[PDB]
Amino acid sequence: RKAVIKNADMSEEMQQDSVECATQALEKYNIEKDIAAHIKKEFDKKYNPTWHCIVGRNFGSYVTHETKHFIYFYLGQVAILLFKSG
Amino acid sequence: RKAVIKNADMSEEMQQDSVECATQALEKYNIEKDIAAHIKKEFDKKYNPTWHCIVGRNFGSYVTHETKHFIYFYLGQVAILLFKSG
Amino acid sequence: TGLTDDTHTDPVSQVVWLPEPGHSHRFQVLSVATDGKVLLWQGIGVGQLQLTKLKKHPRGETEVGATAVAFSSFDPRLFILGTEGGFPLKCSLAPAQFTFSPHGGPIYSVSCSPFHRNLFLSAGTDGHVHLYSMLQAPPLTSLQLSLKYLFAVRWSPVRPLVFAAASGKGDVQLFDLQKSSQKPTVLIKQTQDESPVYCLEFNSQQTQLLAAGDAQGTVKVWQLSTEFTEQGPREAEDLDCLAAEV
Amino acid sequence: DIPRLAAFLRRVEAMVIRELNKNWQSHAFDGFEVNWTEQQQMVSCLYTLGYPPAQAQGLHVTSISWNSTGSVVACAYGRLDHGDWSTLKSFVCAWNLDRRDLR
Amino acid sequence: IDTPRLCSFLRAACQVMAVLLEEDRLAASDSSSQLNTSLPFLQNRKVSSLHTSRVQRQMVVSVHDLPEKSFVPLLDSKYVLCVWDIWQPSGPQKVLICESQVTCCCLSPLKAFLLFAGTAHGSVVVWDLREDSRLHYSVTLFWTFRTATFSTDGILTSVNHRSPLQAVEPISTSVHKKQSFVLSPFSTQEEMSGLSFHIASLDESGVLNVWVVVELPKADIAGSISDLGLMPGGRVKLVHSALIQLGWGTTQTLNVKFLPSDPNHFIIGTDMGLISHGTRQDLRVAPKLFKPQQHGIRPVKVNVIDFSPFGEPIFLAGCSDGSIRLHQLSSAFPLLQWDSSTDSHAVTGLQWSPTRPAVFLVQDDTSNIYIWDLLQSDLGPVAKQQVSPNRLVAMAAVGEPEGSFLALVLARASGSIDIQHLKRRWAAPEVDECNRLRLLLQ
Amino acid sequence: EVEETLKRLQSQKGVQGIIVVNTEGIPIKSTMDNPTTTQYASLMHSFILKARSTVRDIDPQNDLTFLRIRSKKNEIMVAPDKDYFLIVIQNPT
Amino acid sequence: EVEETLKRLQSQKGVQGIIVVNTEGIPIKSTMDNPTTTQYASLMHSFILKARSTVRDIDPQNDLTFLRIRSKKNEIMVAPDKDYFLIVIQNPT
Amino acid sequence: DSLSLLEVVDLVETTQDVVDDVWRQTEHDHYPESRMLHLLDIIGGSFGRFVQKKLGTLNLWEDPYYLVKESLKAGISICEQWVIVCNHLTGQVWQRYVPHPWKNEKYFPETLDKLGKRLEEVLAIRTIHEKFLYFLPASEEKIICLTRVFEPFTGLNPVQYNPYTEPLWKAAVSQYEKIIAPAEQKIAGKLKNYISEIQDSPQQLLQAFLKYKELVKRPTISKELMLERETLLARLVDSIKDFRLDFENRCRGIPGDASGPLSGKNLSEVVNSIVWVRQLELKVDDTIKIAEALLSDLPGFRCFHQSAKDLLDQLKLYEQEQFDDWSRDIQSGLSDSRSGLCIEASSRIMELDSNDGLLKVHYSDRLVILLREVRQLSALGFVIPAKIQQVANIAQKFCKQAIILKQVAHFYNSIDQQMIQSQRPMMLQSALAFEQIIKNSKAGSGGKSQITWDNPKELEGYIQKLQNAAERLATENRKLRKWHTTFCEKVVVLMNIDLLRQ
Amino acid sequence: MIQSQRPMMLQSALAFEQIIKNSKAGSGGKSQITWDNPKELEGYIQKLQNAAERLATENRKLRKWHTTFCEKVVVLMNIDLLRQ
Repeated sequence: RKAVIKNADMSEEMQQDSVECATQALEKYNIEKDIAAHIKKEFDKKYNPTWHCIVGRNFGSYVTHETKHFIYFYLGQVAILLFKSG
Repeated sequence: RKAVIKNADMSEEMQQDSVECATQALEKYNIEKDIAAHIKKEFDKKYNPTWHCIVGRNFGSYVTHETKHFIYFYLGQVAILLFKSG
Repeated sequence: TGLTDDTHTDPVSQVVWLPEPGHSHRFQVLSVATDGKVLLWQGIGVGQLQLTKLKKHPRGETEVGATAVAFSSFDPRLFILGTEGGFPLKCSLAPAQFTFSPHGGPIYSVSCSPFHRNLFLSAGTDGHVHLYSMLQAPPLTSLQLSLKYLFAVRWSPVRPLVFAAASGKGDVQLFDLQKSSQKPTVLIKQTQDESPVYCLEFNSQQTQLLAAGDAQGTVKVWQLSTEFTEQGPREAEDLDCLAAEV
Repeated sequence: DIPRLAAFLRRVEAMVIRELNKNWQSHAFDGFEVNWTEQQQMVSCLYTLGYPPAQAQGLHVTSISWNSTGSVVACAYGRLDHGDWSTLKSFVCAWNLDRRDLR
Repeated sequence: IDTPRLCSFLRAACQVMAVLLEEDRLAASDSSSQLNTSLPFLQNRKVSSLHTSRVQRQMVVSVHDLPEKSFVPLLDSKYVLCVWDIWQPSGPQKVLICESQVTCCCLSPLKAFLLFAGTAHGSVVVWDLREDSRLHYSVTLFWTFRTATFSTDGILTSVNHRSPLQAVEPISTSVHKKQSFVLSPFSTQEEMSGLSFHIASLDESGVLNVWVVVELPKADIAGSISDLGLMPGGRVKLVHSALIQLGWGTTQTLNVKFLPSDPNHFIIGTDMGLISHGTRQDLRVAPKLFKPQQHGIRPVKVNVIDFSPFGEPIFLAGCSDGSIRLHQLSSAFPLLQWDSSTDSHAVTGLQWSPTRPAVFLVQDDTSNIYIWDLLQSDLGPVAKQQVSPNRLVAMAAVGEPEGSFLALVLARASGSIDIQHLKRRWAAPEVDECNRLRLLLQ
Repeated sequence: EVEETLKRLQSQKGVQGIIVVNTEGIPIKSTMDNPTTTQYASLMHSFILKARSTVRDIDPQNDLTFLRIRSKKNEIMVAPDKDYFLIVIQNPT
Repeated sequence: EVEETLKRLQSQKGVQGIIVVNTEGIPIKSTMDNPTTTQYASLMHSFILKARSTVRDIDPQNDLTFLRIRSKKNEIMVAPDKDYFLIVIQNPT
Repeated sequence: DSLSLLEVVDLVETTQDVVDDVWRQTEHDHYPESRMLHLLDIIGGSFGRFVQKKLGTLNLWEDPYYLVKESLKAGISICEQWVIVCNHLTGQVWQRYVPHPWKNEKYFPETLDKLGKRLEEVLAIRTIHEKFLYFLPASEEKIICLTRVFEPFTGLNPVQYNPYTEPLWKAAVSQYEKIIAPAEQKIAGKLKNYISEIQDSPQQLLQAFLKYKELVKRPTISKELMLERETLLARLVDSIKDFRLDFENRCRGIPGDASGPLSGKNLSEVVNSIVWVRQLELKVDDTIKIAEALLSDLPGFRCFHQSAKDLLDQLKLYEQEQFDDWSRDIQSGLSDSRSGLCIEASSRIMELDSNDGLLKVHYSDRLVILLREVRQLSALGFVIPAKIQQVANIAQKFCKQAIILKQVAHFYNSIDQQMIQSQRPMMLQSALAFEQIIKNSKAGSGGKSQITWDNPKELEGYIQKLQNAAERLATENRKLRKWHTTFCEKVVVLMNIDLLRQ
Repeated sequence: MIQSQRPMMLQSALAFEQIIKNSKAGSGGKSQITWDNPKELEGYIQKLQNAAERLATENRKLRKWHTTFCEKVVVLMNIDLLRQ
């Protein structure tokens, strides 16, 4: 679950929360949808809604985010896309 | 390939267009990122922004959508998630 | 666009793709020279081609032209040339090893062997589909269709060892090796007065899509169910290998 | 750790060498007949008839192919038998067997 | 779920489970007896014979013949074959039924696919063993019977020869199907599909017959003549002659025994006191006869023939005078002309112990079994034991060379069944191999 | 017919329960308690699907023919299906 | 010692190959070709994880004891262990 | 001895030729008879000893008969071929090249002839056995037993055989024929069932006999299959009857069906007739040989052969007649009106008052015709008279320029009548600039007419200049056509749009 | 046959029995065929057997029909009265 951030439009403190939240989610949950849900909910609480989270090993995306609210990173071999829109 | 709709919160006309648009995108592109980009851009133009599209073979997601603007379906072994939010 | 100079003036009979030894995305394009050149190039390389030369007893009555070439999936450097002379020629390009004497009529169609690399097809004016194994070039078997010509053959390495072909009468024959040799199992017909089919091809993405072309500008698709898979058909390979060795 | 790996191999060996042979020739129930698909009927015909309308009136098909990627994409090319050395003779007609390709 | 079209799956799932449960059931130097004598359908029948197996080394078959007294008022065929196992609990596992007297019974050596028997009136029958229980009359208290065969009683032919049979044996010589010839009208493989062994049947006339047919793709009813089941027929036939040297002038046979090593060789014994040798493929290899160091005739009326289940190909036979000979295949004369104890009576049954030492068993008319162990003693019986419940009908020695076991199953004229295990003699094994070689060398 | 065979099977001392799961985890027939019936149907539905994928991944022209999973407590067998399969649990001991 | 027993197993008429999977789906020993070596090791690693979880889910006090997968093409058997399992493939024909 | 059997099969031909040549009247009328015969006798006998040794090393009793059959057949070919060429060529060599006293007489004892027959008997025996082996389930007992019965029989004719006790072998063969017969009888029964099962399909019938012909020709089986062989004969008669009628009704080659369309039709109808008749000849010839091998010359065959052979001969004549006409017309055409300084004359524009410059060049069509003509004759194994080879080599030189000359000529003539379809100066004005480039070269048209004949490189330069202009104009044409379609499509839609609704 | 008691096969069986019964009456002269020349008896039993064989064939054909009718009924009990 080593974290490597590939791209971000996010403050350093929010980047840390992204990794820490995903790290806990991956420790606690085995199922991809449940990992994603954990991460999303933690951001809605602290940074207000509406956040969206994608967690997986094989996907591409094209999305729109609110400025300064985007991160894309890996934990090991699993990619996490976390952003606000709406 | 064969289109199979699993969930939808979307009108019948938009559902068919989502599949048709993804089908054409899948015919034209091999890269999931580029397939997603085609699908997103077409929806912003025809049905107003802001749409988001994720295309892939392995992922879980937890997202929030505007009512009547979400579909999740397969084309063969590739899943496409498309919705509006923001 | 290609060139118009001596590089490739001949009215080439066929174009085929091959994987390039480099990144798998790259596919070299070849043509079958009617004059005795083995021509390969890359995409931008269509101008100023990169490879060129099979001639047995050069500078004389030696004009090695062919009508089709097939390549074995086994190895990029194994293929057969459908020479106009009629005797299939094995070439690895120029080197050559076997002349396959069982088929003597000018060749109009060839096909590489499906898996197991032993059922190599040649067919021409003879009207007879001679299979052979490049390992020794024996006459394996000859389909004895009493028909004017043959114009296409259908193989699918994906499926068990089965055979079909389009003949210059309008019929398309199917053969289940484990049932019959000379007697078509399933046969596809034309309408009462349609002139013969002149081409046959099957979708590489199997999806049971076969296509043939009539004497009109119309291509017809059939959905075929006969060729189901099964455990046991391999026996056909052993039967052919034993026939060859005796 | 070679002797640790060997120890594991011994334990499983004891299980497999016995279990496998007993099962292999168990000659158990052999009536399994599952298809996972409805039985297809006799081979069908005229599934689709693709062609350029006007041009197909005089031309005949000489070269066809399928796109390995877009399995829906069927290609055809007709031409005239004679005069193929001088003029433009024909076109390449493709049609998809894809969504909404009702014509 | 409402449709039978899906209930077929439920049936198949049950069939798998039933077989797996049946497989799961196949679990495990003086008198130590066991009994398996449940009488669910044997209440009045009398034992007539025993036969062991080779695929399941813990299986035994027992023939029973019903008297005129009907324990059940149902139409009850008088001839049944009781199939049960040594290690299973009390209660037969299966039963087969026929119309006329059954004898000359044997099993399939590769797997339990077929069961064979020769009829008293010369016909041949075979039951389908590998068949689920359905379309057979069942009874409460459940127990279900099984009857399914197409006998040679149907389509008339010559293979019957209208002569009572004497013995049958599975002939494991199928080595054909080298290839289906490229030109199908001349492919011989097709007709051999599913054929893994033949069955031989010798009659009193001295005419040997061999054939077998196997076929699975079938339906409830067929256009051709058959039973209303899914079973093969008897279209194949081969016939071999015998008694050329032996033959009023008309002679007959009594017993036949084939060679386990090369089943193409066999010997045949006659009432005139001689045993001939022959084979199937090359009929001039060694057309000699076996004879002891005697003169004249001595029509001892040989009645039991067996084979030593070990490397050296030695046949054994016994006669009504209580004598036994070891007719080594490579010799016209026997190795050891032993006259058994109590020679005043006849040989009633012979067998070789399914054990590492070459222990040999004989049963006589007085129900006194004598045992030899030639690896450790001379020609004198190494052991013997008679029984108070005398009038033995049959025995069979059953064991397996590793888990291992050794047993002996018997039956009495009273209709009872017995079995015990004295596996201490299963093998040394080291001493047995030492003496085995010694006996062969000397 | 099938009901009688199932009863006969259940009577066997080895068998610990039988479940007939029809519509992708929705049973109709069971010889077990409700919590176990529902859980077992779900688990074996997911489990058999994984095995079928594994076989196709090994070779793209072969499917599952049978699947057995064993444990200390009990042993479970399932068979491939078009519409639905059947679940049997037995004690191997 | 163990090398001889593995060869002994390989010599059995049923056995078509043996793979010793050690490092979480990455084998260290094989008697098979390279594509198959990695193919079976990887796929069966994923599967056994599912099978072991399945047992824990159906009953929270039991682990896997054994698994068998059958197919038209071939049959594969695996047993669980403390550190790693072993794959054996047979031809049922 | 250093050469294998598969190679000496060809040496026999080379050696006979070279030895007979050197004996010719070179330095002396004739070399003394001593060596004249002695050397050939050594060479012939040496082949004998050679084959005798090499066949022994095949182990003509062991299991790998596949390779034995190949090498054995070579041994026979060596033996027979040498004898045949000796007996034939000697008759003429001693009359034409060396005035040797012997004329129209042979010399060679023909000991190879007996050796060749010896191997033929072995091959026939082994072949028959292999045929029985295919039917091993039918005659298992006979095949296995007889193998070892016949082994001591074969031992009467060992490897390296010399027929000095030949009667012993004759006895062995007599017993062979009398003892193998049970095998033939059982197989004869099987063959009757297997062939008669064929529902009178001439195709299956022929293959049935063809595949087991070695057995059918056996006296036992031949008689058993007498009815089947006569049935086939009648059908074979029907076959050539149909071929005869099909030939007669098509030989004129008038309708397309009678000729048979081919991709080589672009040369002439000659290619169609050749292929058409080729098929007829092979089919009729094959039927004749099959009937001969199977029927054993019964009245059935007598009638069949008469008709079928006459047809075959007519077919052969048909082909040769068509060829002779082809060859004559090509030689005449070259000698008449093509050898007369054919040149690459410039476009004759003024003759055709339509700008359709007529590039009148004899080579216009002839280049590709000649190339196809020589390809046809070469592939088919015909001699190409020098006259054609000479003009063909000349044609190659012209081809190097005609390929590009036609392009620039066509573009000029085409653009002139395609740009006018749109009337956009974009294309009409620049096309004139292209025409000017053409005219600039045309200023030397009188001399251009003679370049290719002597040195085509100068013309290549002129053409490349015009082609560069053609490429620029072709690009503009493509853009023009693209736009023309684009505007057309949108206008035809707009007129169908109701302003009140859409 | 006796498991369905079809009057057709029952009547054919009666005709078969008539062969036996009429043949028995002939025993006045035929009861010594075997003694003198069994060949007549070989024809006798083959002809009688042939009649039985034909009976067996007809029975299976009627069973085929029987199944056909059964196949229909199981379909019929799956018809929706309110729609079909």
